[PDB]
Amino acid sequence: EHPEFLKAGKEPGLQIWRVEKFDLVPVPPNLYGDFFTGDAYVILKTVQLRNGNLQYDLHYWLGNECSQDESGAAAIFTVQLDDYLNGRAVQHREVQGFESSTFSGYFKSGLKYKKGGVASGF
Amino acid sequence: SIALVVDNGSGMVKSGLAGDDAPKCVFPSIIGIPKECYVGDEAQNKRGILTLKYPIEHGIVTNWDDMEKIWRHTFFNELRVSPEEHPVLLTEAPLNPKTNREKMTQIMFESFDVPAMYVSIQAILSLYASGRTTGIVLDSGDGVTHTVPIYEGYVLPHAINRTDMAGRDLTYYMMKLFTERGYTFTTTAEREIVRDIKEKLCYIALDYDEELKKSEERTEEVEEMYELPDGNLITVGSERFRCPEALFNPSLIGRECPGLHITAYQSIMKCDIDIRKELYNNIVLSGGTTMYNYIGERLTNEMTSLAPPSMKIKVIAPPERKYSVWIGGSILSSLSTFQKMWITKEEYDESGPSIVHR
Ligand SMILES: Nc1ncnc2c1ncn2[C@@H]1O[C@H](COP(=O)(O)OP(=O)(O)OP(=O)(O)O)[C@@H](O)[C@H]1O
Ligand SMILES: [Ca+2]
Ligand SMILES: [Ca+2]
Ligand SMILES: [Ca+2]
Ligand code: NA
Repeated sequence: EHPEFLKAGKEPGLQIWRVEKFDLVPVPPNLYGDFFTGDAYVILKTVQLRNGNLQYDLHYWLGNECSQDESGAAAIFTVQLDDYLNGRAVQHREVQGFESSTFSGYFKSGLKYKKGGVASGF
Repeated sequence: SIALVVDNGSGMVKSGLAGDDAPKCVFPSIIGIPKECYVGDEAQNKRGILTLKYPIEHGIVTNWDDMEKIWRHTFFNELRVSPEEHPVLLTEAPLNPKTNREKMTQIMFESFDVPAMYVSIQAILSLYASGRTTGIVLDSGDGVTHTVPIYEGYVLPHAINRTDMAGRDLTYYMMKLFTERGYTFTTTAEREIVRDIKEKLCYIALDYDEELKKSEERTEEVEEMYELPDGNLITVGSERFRCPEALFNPSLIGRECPGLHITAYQSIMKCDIDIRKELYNNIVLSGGTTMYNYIGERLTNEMTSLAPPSMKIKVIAPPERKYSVWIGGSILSSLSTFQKMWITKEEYDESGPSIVHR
């Protein structure tokens, strides 16, 4: 089992991974909200229900300059992570500049963007 | 590592290595009979002495002996790769019968001694390739056209529609249209000529009745010359748009089944109302028969006229449409999380070919 999956959704909070050469790599917390427009990301938002169970919302974010392998992997990782969470997550596709209000609300100071990113796996 | 990706179609085989941009070996899925023995393009060149056999019909394997030969040719002659040293990713049509799924798994392990394998639904790989987990995929190839609603990474089997009209039927339609002109394309090679004519010259008319009027008046604005292999020139006029029009109006070739847009609409209607909005917004085209110019715009207009008012319709038509299935597979089998998704030799030896189901 992939080590990052084991860390996913253990407690309420925000978890973000970046797709890096066909793999899921956790983004360092101090960089949360600062997205490379040349990359794709996977975001898990965990919320405690009023009854003990956990709520799961999966957001995969696609930069305008990310390559096909990255956007493809981000979507696949999303399904696989949802499978790991027993299909209990709601999946959301997020496009640069067109992010949902919910996804935007995750970041108190708002979404930031920056050019570049990790090279394509192809 | 390194995984082999094989997308088996009714007419074409898409094969290559996991992590590549595109399939490196694309050849026809044909066996040439003067068993077998000629497989691939070599059965197309020396076709004058052989008769052609298709192991896959309408997306479904009907001859497992010939299919097994295509695979041997794929590994040995094309990829030049030993299959017992690589994990292999295969593809299947939506609603593929379990008997064929088990036979495919049996052959790979018993006949090819594959260390690990996996089977993916074609439409799903195309959606992934487009960077989506939810949408309606219109897969349209040589032998079959599939309309597959997909929600959160999984197909909705009760909403899947299938029409056996596709590229090959369109090729014969063009042959019929050239017949009423005086020509007689009938042989193996002649069918291949017309197929090339169809791919190179055809396009989708936005307004069919208007284009039909246009070609009958300003004929020069539609006519194109095509150079036959003998050097002769044939004029191609209204056939350019009349031929792929059959995709939207199958009654042209004498079929009762609804057109591409209607079949997609009915699939969406067979889905939960709470997801239809997302499906309209994520219509994804795949397959060679979706390559016709202006097909995205035409379909977009058709769907809008059927959909409820103010419904947002988006038709995605990726340039690499012919290889979206393979590409989605190449990405999938390249992921670090796919190492434990494989069906291993060990898992087969203590469960048998019934292992494909999960
Ligand atoms: N540029 C093009 N324009 C129109 N048609 C094309 C073009 N390129 C390929 N085709 C058609 O696409 C068909 C094959 O496409 P594809 O490989 O996606 O299907 P397949 O997998 O072989 O068959 P199926 O998907 O039905 O099992 C052929 O019939 C061919 O005529
Ligand atoms: Ca990148
Ligand atoms: Ca889910
Ligand atoms: Ca196909
Ligand atoms: Na949408």
